[PDB]
Amino acid sequence: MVPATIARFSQLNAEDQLALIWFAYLEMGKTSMQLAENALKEIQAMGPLQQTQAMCDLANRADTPLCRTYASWSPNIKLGFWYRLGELMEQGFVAPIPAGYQLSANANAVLATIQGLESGQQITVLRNAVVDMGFTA
Ligand SMILES: CC1=C(/C=C/C(C)=C/C=C/C(C)=C/C=C/C=C(C)/C=C/C=C(C)/C=C/C2=C(C)C(=O)CCC2(C)C)C(C)(C)CCC1=O
Repeated sequence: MVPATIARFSQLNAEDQLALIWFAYLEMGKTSMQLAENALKEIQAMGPLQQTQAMCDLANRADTPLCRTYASWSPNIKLGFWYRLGELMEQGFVAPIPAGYQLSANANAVLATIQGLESGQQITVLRNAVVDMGFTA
């Protein structure tokens, strides 16, 4: 199911992908950054609208300096980066998702599948979910 889940995730639109990994992040709680630390500080320094745009840019695979930087990182550093962004959003340092937002049926189906996998399999899916975000020419 891991390759199938990765494949389906890759078909979701950017909004669904980004929403899914947010809710995946929140679920983990119920259970070092190498050269990415600076990028996190850059995002913390942006205003709320620009922070949201930055994260949307990554999921949309837009051509921006942050997206090019992101693309150069290892898979585990990309994961750690998103984890830290999640923490920062929870803490109020980075703009939160829209209030009252509901995960689409399509995204929910994928999230439900992920939650049924073994923990290692879940991380494999999430690692592959974020590895091709940002920009490659
Ligand atoms: C604007 C806007 C939105 C906004 C959406 C937004 C802003 C969404 C933001 C979503 C974010 C910030 C999601 C973060 C997810 C992080 C995960 C799952 C991390 C996993 C890490 C792992 C497994 C780490 C593992 C590891 C650790 C810890 C190590 O330390 C090393 C080991 C290892 C590698 C195994 C919406 C899309 C909702 C609506 C539309 C709309 O307009």
